Amino acid sequence: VQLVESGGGLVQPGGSLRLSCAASGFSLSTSGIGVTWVRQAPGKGLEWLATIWWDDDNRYADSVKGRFTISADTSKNTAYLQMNSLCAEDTAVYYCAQSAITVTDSAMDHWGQGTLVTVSSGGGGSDIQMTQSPSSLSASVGDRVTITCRASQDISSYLNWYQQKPGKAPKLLIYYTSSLHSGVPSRFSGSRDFTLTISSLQPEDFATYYCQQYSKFPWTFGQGTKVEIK
Amino acid sequence: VQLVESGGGLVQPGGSLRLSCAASGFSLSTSGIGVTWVRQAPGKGLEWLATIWWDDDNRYADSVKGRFTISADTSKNTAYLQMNSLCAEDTAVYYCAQSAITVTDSAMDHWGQGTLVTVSSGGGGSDIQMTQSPSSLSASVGDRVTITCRASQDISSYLNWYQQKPGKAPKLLIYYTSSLHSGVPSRFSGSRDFTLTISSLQPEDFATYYCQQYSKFPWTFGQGTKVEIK
Repeated sequence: VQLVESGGGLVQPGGSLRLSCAASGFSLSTSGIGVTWVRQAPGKGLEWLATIWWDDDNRYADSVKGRFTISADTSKNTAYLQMNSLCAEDTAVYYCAQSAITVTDSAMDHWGQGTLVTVSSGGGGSDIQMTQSPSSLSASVGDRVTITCRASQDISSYLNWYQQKPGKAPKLLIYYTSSLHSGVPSRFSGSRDFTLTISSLQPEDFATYYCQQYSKFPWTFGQGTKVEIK
Repeated sequence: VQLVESGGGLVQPGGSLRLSCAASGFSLSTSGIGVTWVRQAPGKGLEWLATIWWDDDNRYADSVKGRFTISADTSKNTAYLQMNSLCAEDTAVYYCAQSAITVTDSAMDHWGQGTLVTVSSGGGGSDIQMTQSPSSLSASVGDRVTITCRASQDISSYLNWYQQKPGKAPKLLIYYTSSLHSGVPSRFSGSRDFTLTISSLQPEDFATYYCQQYSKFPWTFGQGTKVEIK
């Protein structure tokens, strides 16, 4: 009694794929028998996706409802996971498993060996990672604040600074490392490793600040720096 | 000069949506002018999605290639993000922003206020969370090991224990809290809060162990417990 899996590989976002789970040793038509699909993201745990029973009863995980369908072909004694509208979050090793609902026993057994599905459209080159320091900081009105940002590559001076108040859209503070956006108070200044400096903190300046490189696409942001009251 | 945003809301996985960015104060046909879409997952930072320039030049983030398209209608002076094949990972507040490539200046300015897009098909009820303890542990051959698992609700005794060696499929150890799977050594035992006990660790027992409830759908797993050598 075993399940032979087939399919998978690399596929673009929005693409489609089908995985097969060939049942050996038993029959999917048998009463009590179900087939279940489980997936495991790289370096992560297990996540149940769908279960199909002998009586057409089916159950889906919320995140795959409307995207994945589960089925079984009797003539080939094979179970299928039809995966459409694929997204990066679907990158994982996908397992099929045999269920048996034959009053208190329902467990996944005789798993398939699993096959990786990777959803991507990019190359092997890394994107420029931006790191902000610190992630958080405390200050009082009138304080001097300095926030730093660092690029994983030489981005020259193509770096912007944004400010975001809670629940509001971001606002451009400084462009090209040091050029102050017109209408932004001159207490904000940018320098270069990159630093945003507030010379004397004001009540309206408590917010999250972001750096952003435009040296290359994709444009990337730092993780943000929240400046909070004391 | 401002950008008026419209659209968003709740939509099922695999569904489609369109966001509008109405340009006020300037014209998208102007040379040097671009429109950019940025999104911010709840409690997370900013992520660039796509940029459309006056000369039809376009650039996409890798994870939305093949799913999202960016465009602009001149007669309505509006920019559009056509979002198809939507996934849970697309839940975020989506911003449009005005780009200006008019030799070293390219920054997002005059952002729209943003609108939430949530991709979901479920209800307000929480799924049963399983917590394993500890996440990791050290031991030597011959040791006694106990691993615990806890359910966020009363799951009665509908709980299974699995074992996963690196690079291999999971294997059922114990079903219905205490029933030892046939062929599994009796040094493995399960009890009930839930505990998996190994009476005397053997070389083949170094692996990751998972609990799993089947009291309710969706079936949920614990985060796993890696048992590693000393």
